[PDB]
Amino acid sequence: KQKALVRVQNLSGSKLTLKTADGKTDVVKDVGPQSHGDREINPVKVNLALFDGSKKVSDLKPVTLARGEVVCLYVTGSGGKLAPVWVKR
Repeated sequence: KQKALVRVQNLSGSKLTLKTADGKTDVVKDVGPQSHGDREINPVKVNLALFDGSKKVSDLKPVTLARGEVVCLYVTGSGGKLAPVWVKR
């Protein structure tokens, strides 16, 4: 493929989304509570950040994507807080 495969894995008990911190533009679509979502994204620098509803949780920062690259963000829940762990496959 000519795009990178990016997944968001919600391992928490709260709805969250992967979007940018430079605007309202998102990164991965179709992500809800206790679930996951996929999105094919151009092989460019993409600003990653974890939001819970309208609340900014963590700034994961710009990452470099490549064609055919498969990655997945694993966000766990603990103590009422979220712990995003970005994993490359």
